[PDB]
Amino acid sequence: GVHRKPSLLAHPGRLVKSEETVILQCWSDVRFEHFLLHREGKFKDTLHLIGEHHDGVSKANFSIGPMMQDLAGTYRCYGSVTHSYQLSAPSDPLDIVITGLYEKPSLSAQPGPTVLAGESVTLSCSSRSSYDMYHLSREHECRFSAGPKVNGTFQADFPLGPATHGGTYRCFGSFRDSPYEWSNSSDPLLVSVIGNP
Amino acid sequence: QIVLTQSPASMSASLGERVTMTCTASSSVSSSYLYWYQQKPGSSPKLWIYSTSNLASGVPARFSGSGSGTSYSLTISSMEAEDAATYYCHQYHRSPPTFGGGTKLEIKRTVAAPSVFIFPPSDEQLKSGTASVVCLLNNFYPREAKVQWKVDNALQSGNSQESVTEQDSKDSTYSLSSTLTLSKADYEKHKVYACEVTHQGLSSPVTKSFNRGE
Amino acid sequence: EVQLQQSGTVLARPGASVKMSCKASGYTFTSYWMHWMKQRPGQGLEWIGTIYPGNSDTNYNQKFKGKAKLTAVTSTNTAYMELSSLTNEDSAVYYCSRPTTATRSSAMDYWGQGTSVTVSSASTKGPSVFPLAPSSGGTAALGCLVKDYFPEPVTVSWNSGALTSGVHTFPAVLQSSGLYSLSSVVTVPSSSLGTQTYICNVNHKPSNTKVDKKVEPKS
Ligand SMILES: *[C@@H]1O[C@H](CO)[C@@H](O)[C@H](O)[C@H]1NC(C)=O
Ligand SMILES: *[C@@H]1O[C@H](CO)[C@@H](O)[C@H](O)[C@H]1NC(C)=O
Ligand SMILES: *[C@@H]1O[C@H](CO)[C@@H](O)[C@H](O)[C@H]1NC(C)=O
Repeated sequence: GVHRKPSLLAHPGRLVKSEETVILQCWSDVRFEHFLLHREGKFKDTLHLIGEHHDGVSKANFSIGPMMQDLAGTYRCYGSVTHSYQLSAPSDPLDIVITGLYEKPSLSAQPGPTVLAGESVTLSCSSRSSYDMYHLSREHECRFSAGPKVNGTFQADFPLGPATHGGTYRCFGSFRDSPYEWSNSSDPLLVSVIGNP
Repeated sequence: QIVLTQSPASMSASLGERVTMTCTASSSVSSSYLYWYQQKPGSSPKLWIYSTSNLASGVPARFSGSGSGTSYSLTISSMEAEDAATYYCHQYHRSPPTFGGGTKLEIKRTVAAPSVFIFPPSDEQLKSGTASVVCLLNNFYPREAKVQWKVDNALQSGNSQESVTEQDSKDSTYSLSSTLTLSKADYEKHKVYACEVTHQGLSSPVTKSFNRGE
Repeated sequence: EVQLQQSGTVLARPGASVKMSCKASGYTFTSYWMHWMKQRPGQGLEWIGTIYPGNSDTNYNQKFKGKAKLTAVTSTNTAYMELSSLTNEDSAVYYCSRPTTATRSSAMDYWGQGTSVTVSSASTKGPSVFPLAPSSGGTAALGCLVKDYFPEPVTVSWNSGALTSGVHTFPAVLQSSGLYSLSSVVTVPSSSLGTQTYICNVNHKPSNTKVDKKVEPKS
C-alpha cells in the first residue's frame, strides 16, 4: 500500500532568526530514495532532495534559509522509494517560525524575580506595540494580549504557579494575521526560587 | 493568498427590489475578520459591514451581512437610489489582507432608445492635420450598445474610441461617445461618413450620416 | 473627528521615484497602525503594507516588497509611502487607512481621500478645444471636443456655469500619443440656436490653460 511516515526534526530548533538558516532533517528506516518537504502557509512550496543511506537509515537535510517570512509555516515531509513518485504517509507537522521582525517586548516578574518557595510568581509580558498575543518560553505557552493599558501597553500575564522551580524565560510577541512571524525576543529573565528560612 | 471572488461582477435592480451579492474565499476565513466596503466613484471606500454581520455606523438597516467559512453575502431588503455603488469584500484573517473584485450595483429602469447624433470635424481641426468625427448616443438604457463607423459604406476598425458615462442622477440612463480619428488627407479622400447604432428600443439599426462638403 | 489627509495628485516619469504623504488628525497617531492600498482604475484594492508609527515597524505584502517604502514622522503625525522603479503599471490611486482598534486586523474604519499618481513619459500639454456643430425641429445636440491634453484633470462648463441641464461630459480616453481626450455635449432646444450664444469653458490647471470656445451652427 503506502509506506510509513518519515520523521521530521528541525536543527537547531523550531524558532529561526531572520536571515539565518535551519536544517530540517527527514529520516526513516524505509529505504526512501527521494524526500519531499512541503510547507503550508503564505507561500506554499515543495522541495525535493535525494536521500543518503547510512547504517540502514535513509535521510536528507533540507536547508531552509536565509529565513524570510515566506519560508515560515507548517512543514511536512514525504518519502518515496520510486520516481516517476509514490509518496508515503506525511510526517508529523513542524511549525517553523521566523523571529526578530518587530520590537522586543518587556518581560517582568511579579512580585519579583526571586521569591521564597510557595510564593506565587507571575510573568508579565508587555509592549507599547499592539501585539495580539505573547509567547513564553523556558529553555511554549501562548496567551492573548489585553487592550490598551498603562502607557498604552498591550500585555499578557503568565502565572507560573506554586512549584515552578524557576528558570530562564524569554517572551515573544505576535499578530494573529501572521501566526508564524514573531518579534525580537525579550531580554532573558532569570526566575529564582529559594527555600524559606 | 486568500483569494476573494465576488459574484456577480455587475448587477442591476429596480427601486424597492431585494439585492444580494456573494463573496467566495479560496480558503476558510474567520467571520470576525471579513468586512464589506461601499465605494462610489471619486470617493474613498467606506466601511459598511464589519465582522460578517455587524453594520457600521451610518449604514441603513435594509443592509445585512451573513456567511461563514468560505461563503459570505451582503443583502439589501429594498433597493434605494443611494445604494447604487460598488461593494467590496475584504478578509484580514491571514496576511496579506485581500479584497474582492467588487460587485457594481446599478439602478434598473425601463428600456430607453438612444438619440443618435453625428458631428463632423471642425474647420480649425482640419487645418492641423487630424480629423475627429464624433458620434453621440444620448440617454439610452440598458448600457449594452454597439457603434459601427462606415466611411463610404466601409466598416472601419482601429480608428474608433468609445466613452460611456455613468448612470444619470435623474434619468438613470447612459450616454456614449464614439470618436473616429483620421488623417486630414485621409478625411478629404472619402465622401460620406455614417454612424450606425444598434440597441434595444431601436426597431432597426439607426444610421446618422453626413457628406464631407456641406 | 478622525481625518486622514493625503497628498495631492502627482505626475512621475518611468524609472523615477515618487513619495506621497498621509497626515492624521483626531487621534493619538502613535497608538494605531496605518495601512496603504493600491487601486488601479476599474479593479479591486491591493494591500501594499502596514506600519506602526510608534515603532516605525513594518510589514509588507511580498508583492510590493521592493516596490514600496513605508516611513513615519511622529512630530508631524504623518505617514509616507515611497514607490521606486516606477512603471506604467504603478499608475493608480493609493489610499491610507486606519483600523477601528489598535489591532491591525480590525476593520479599516477611517480612510484617506486617496492620492492619484500618473506615471507617463507624456508631455504636460494644454488641450485643443474644437467645436461640435449643432448641424441641422426638436432638440439639437451641441458640444466641445477637448483633445490632446496631459495630465488628466480637465474641467468643462457651459455659459460660465449657467447651463446645467442636458450636459454630458464624457470620461477622458487615453490616446496612443499618451495624451487625453474627452468631449462635453449638451442638448438644447433648436429654437434657441439663433437666440442664444452657447459657449464652453475648458480649464486645464496643470498647463495653466483656460479656453472659452463659442459653439455655433455653422458649415
Ligand atoms: C544532517 O546534519 C547532521 C548534523 O550536521 C549530520 O550529522 C548528518 O550527517 C546530516 N545528514 C545528511 C548529510 O544526510
Ligand atoms: C532586533 O534586534 C536586533 C539586535 O538586537 C536589532 O538590531 C534590530 O533592530 C531589532 N529589530 C527590531 C524590529 O526591533
Ligand atoms: C510608563 O512610561 C514611563 C516613561 O517612559 C516609565 O517611566 C514608566 O515606568 C512606565 N510605566 C509603566 C510601563 O507602567
